[PDB]
Amino acid sequence: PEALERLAADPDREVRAAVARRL
Amino acid sequence: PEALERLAADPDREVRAAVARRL
Amino acid sequence: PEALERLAADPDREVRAAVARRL
Amino acid sequence: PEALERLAADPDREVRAAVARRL
Amino acid sequence: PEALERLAADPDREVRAAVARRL
Amino acid sequence: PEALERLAADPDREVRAAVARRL
Amino acid sequence: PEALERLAADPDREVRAAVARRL
Amino acid sequence: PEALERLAADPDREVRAAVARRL
Amino acid sequence: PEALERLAADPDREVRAAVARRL
Amino acid sequence: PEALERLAADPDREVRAAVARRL
Amino acid sequence: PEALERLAADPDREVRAAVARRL
Amino acid sequence: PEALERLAADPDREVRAAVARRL
Amino acid sequence: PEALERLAADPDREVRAAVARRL
Amino acid sequence: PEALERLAADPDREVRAAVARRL
Amino acid sequence: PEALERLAADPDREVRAAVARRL
Amino acid sequence: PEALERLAADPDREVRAAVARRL
Amino acid sequence: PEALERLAADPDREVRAAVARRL
Amino acid sequence: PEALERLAADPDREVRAAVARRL
Amino acid sequence: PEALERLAADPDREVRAAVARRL
Amino acid sequence: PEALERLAADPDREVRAAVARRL
Amino acid sequence: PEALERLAADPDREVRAAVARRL
Amino acid sequence: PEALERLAADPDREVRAAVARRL
Amino acid sequence: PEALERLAADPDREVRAAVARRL
Amino acid sequence: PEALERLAADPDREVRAAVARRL
Amino acid sequence: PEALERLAADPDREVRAAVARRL
Amino acid sequence: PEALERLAADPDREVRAAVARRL
Amino acid sequence: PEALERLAADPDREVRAAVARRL
Amino acid sequence: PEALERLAADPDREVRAAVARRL
Amino acid sequence: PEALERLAADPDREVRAAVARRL
Amino acid sequence: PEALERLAADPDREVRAAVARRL
Amino acid sequence: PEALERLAADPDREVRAAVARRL
Amino acid sequence: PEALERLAADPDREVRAAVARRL
Amino acid sequence: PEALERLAADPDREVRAAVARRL
Amino acid sequence: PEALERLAADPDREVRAAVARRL
Amino acid sequence: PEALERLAADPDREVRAAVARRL
Amino acid sequence: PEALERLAADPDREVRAAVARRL
Amino acid sequence: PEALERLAADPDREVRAAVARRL
Amino acid sequence: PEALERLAADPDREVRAAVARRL
Amino acid sequence: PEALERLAADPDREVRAAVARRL
Amino acid sequence: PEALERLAADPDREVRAAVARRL
Amino acid sequence: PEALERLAADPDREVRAAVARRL
Amino acid sequence: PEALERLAADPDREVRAAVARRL
Amino acid sequence: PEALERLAADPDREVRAAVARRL
Amino acid sequence: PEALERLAADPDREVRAAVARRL
Amino acid sequence: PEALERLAADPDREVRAAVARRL
Amino acid sequence: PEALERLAADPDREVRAAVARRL
Amino acid sequence: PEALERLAADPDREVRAAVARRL
Amino acid sequence: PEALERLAADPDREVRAAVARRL
Amino acid sequence: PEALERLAADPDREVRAAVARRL
Amino acid sequence: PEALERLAADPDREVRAAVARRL
Amino acid sequence: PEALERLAADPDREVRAAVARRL
Amino acid sequence: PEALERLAADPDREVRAAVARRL
Repeated sequence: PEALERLAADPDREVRAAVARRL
Repeated sequence: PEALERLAADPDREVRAAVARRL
Repeated sequence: PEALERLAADPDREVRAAVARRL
Repeated sequence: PEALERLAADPDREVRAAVARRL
Repeated sequence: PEALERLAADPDREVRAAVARRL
Repeated sequence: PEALERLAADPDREVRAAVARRL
Repeated sequence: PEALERLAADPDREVRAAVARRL
Repeated sequence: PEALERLAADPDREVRAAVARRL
Repeated sequence: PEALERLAADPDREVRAAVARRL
Repeated sequence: PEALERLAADPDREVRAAVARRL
Repeated sequence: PEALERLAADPDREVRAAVARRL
Repeated sequence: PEALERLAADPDREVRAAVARRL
Repeated sequence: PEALERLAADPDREVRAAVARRL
Repeated sequence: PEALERLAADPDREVRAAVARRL
Repeated sequence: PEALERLAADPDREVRAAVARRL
Repeated sequence: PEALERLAADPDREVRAAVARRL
Repeated sequence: PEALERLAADPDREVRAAVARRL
Repeated sequence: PEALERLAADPDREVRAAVARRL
Repeated sequence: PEALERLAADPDREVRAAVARRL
Repeated sequence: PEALERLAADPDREVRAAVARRL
Repeated sequence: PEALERLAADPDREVRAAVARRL
Repeated sequence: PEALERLAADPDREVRAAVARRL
Repeated sequence: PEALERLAADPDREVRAAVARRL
Repeated sequence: PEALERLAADPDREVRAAVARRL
Repeated sequence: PEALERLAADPDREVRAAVARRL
Repeated sequence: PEALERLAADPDREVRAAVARRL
Repeated sequence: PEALERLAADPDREVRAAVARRL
Repeated sequence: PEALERLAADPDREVRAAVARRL
Repeated sequence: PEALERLAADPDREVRAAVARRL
Repeated sequence: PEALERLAADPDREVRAAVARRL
Repeated sequence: PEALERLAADPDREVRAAVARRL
Repeated sequence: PEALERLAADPDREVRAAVARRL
Repeated sequence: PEALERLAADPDREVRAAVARRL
Repeated sequence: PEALERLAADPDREVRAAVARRL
Repeated sequence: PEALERLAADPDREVRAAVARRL
Repeated sequence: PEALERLAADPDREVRAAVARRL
Repeated sequence: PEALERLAADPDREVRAAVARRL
Repeated sequence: PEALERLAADPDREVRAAVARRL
Repeated sequence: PEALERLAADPDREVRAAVARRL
Repeated sequence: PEALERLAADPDREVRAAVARRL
Repeated sequence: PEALERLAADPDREVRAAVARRL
Repeated sequence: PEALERLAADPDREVRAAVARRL
Repeated sequence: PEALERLAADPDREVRAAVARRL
Repeated sequence: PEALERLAADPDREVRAAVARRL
Repeated sequence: PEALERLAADPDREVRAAVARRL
Repeated sequence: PEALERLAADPDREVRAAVARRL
Repeated sequence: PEALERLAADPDREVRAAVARRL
Repeated sequence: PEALERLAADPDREVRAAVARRL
Repeated sequence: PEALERLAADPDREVRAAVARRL
Repeated sequence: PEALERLAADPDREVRAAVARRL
Repeated sequence: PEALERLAADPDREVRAAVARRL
Repeated sequence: PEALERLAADPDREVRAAVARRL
């Protein structure tokens, strides 16, 4: 979905690190 | 379901990290 | 069932992390 | 059975974490 | 059997965690 | 047999944890 | 045999844990 | 998508490290 | 044979644990 | 893509270390 | 042969553990 | 052959453990 | 590519260590 | 390639240690 | 190659230790 | 090769310790 | 080979400790 | 071999400790 | 062998501790 | 064997502690 | 065996602590 | 066994702490 | 068992801390 | 059980800290 | 449960610090 | 929940430090 | 959430240090 | 986000040190 | 980013030390 | 980058010490 | 690079000590 | 390289001590 | 190399102490 | 080597203390 | 070797103390 | 060996203290 | 051995203190 | 053993203090 | 044992302080 | 036990201070 | 227990200071 | 509990200082 | 709680100093 | 909170010194 | 914040010394 | 910031000494 | 920066002493 | 830099003493 | 460098004492 | 170097005392 | 070296006292 | 060495006092 992009700008480190793990 | 999106804005780190593990 | 949603708002970290592991 | 729901409100962390592992 | 339910209210953590692993 | 139930009330943690692994 | 029951009341942890692994 | 490139210039270390793990 | 029973009363932990693995 | 080469001259250590892990 | 019984009373742990693995 | 019996009284642990693995 | 050789003369330790891990 | 030999005379410790890990 | 022998007489400890790890 | 024997009489501790790890 | 026995009488602690690790 | 017994009476602590680790 | 029993009465602490680790 | 019982009354702390680790 | 009970009344702390670790 | 309960009222701290570790 | 509750009102700190570790 | 809540109002620091570790 | 919120307003530092560790 | 925000304005240092550890 | 930014201007040192640990 | 740059000019030492830890 | 270079000329010691830790 | 060389001639001790830690 | 040799003749103690740590 | 030998005759204590740490 | 022997007769204490640490 | 014996009769305390640390 | 016994009668305190540390 | 007993009657304090540390 | 009991009646303080450390 | 009780009535302070450290 | 209670009424300060350290 | 309460009314300072350290 | 409150009104300074250390 | 507030108005310095250490 | 603010206006130095240590 | 600023203008030295320790 | 600059011109020595400790 | 330079010309000794501690 | 050189010619002793501590 | 040499001929004692501390 | 030798003939006591501290 | 021997015949007390501290 | 013996017959007190400190 | 015995009959007080400090 689009929720990933809301996890793209989450101000947390580990969130965006797992995001980039799953793109 | 939609509950994932309620776990999208959970104020916790590890919650949203496992969220981004499962999108 | 619906019990998952009661585990959606459990105030614990690791609970909601395993929740997001299983949605 | 219904015993899972009694393990839904068990005040322990690891109990409810394995609960959410098995819903 | 019913012994599982006696392991449902065992006051130990790891007991009830393996209980919820096997319901 | 019935020996499992004598391992149900064994005062040890890991014993009853493997018990609940095998019910 | 009956030797398992003598391993049922062995005062050791890991013995009775493997006992409950094999009942 | 293009979101990876927005994770290319994320000012965080671990983000870009997982980025380079997944290019 | 009967040697298993001599390994039943071996004063070692890991011996009797593998014994109970094989009864 | 070419984004890897922009991660080639990223001024960070761990970035370029994972870069050289994936060339 | 009978050499197994000489490995039954070997004073080592891991020896007798593999012995009880093979009786 | 008989060489196994010379590996029966080898003063090493892992030797006699693999011996008892193969009798 | 040739980018590896630009990572050959990167002035960092861990970069060149992972370089020599992958030649 | 020949770049390994340029990593043979790199004045760093950890570089040449990973070099000797990969010859 | 022969470069290993040039890493045989490298005056560093950890270099020659990884050398002897790989002969 | 024979280089191991030149690492047998290397005056360093950790060198000869890894030597005896690999004989 | 016989080099192990020359590492048997090496005057160092850690050398002979790894020797006894590998006999 | 018999070299273990020469490591049985080595006057060092850590030597004989690894000896008793490997008998 | 019997050398373990000579390590049973070794006047050192760590020796007999590893002895009791391996009986 | 019976040597464990001679390590049962060894006047040392760490000896009997590893004894009770292995019974 | 019964030696555990003789380690039950050993006047040492760490002995009885490892005893209660293994019951 | 019942020896655990005699370790329940042992007047030592670390004993009862390991007791509660194993119940 | 019920012994845990007798360890619930043990007047010691570390006892009740390990109690709450295992509930 | 309910004993956790009696450990909720235990006047000790470390008790309630491990309580909040396990909720 | 709700007991966490009673540990939210516990007047102790380390209690609320472990609370915020587990939310 | 919202309790985290009540731990956002807790006047303690270590509380808010663990808060920022978990956001 | 936005609470991180309220922890961005918290007048404490260790708060903002853990903030910059998690951005 | 951009909040890191507001932590770039925070007048504190440890803040900017953790900033440079995470860039 | 370029913010690292603004942390290159930060007049503080520990800032530039962590900078050189991450280049 | 080249910023390391500007940290090569930084007049501080600890800066250049961490520089030589990372070359 | 060659910058290490400029850190070889840096007039500081701790600089050259970390230099000799990394050669 | 040969720079180690120039650190062999550096007139400083701690330099040559780290030199002998790395030979 | 032979440089260790030149560090064997270095007139400094700490030099020869680290020498004997590495032989 | 034999250099250890020249460090056996070094007239310094700390030298011979590290010697006896490494025999 | 036998050098330990020459360190047994070294007239220094700290020498013989490290000797008794290593027997 | 027997050298420990010669360190049993060494007239020094710290010698016999380390002796009793290692029995 | 019995040497501990000769260190039981050693007229020194620190000797008997380390004795009671090791019983 | 019983030697602890002879260290129970040793007229020294530090002896009985280490005794009560080990009971 | 009961010896702790004889160390309960030992007229010394440090004895009873270590007693209360171990109850 | 109850001995702690007899150490509650011990007229000494340091006794009751260690008592309150262990409650 | 309640003994802490009797240590709350102990007329000593250091007692109540350790009390407030443990609440 | 509420006892902390009774330690809030204790007329002693060090009491209230440790109080403010634990709030 | 609010008790910190009552420790904000405590007329003592060390109280308010530990207050400002914990804000 | 804002209480720090009331500790900014506290007329005491050590208060404001710990304030500037925590900003 | 800006309060540091108000602690920059505080007329006290130790205040500004801790200020320059934290810039 | 630039405030350090205003602490560079502060007419106090200890201020500028801590300044030169942090440059 | 260059401010260190302005602290090089500061007419104070302790300033230049800390300067030479940090060069 | 070269500023150390200007601190080599500073006419002060403590300056040159810290200089020789850092060479 | 050679500056140490110019600090070798500095006519001051404490200078040459710190010189001999660092050779 | 040889400069130590020129500090061997320095006519000062404290110089030669630090010399004998470092030989 | 032999310089210690020239410090053995140095006519100064404190020299020979530090000599006997280092033998 | 034997030089200690020449420091045994040195006619100075403090010499022989440090001698008896090191025997």
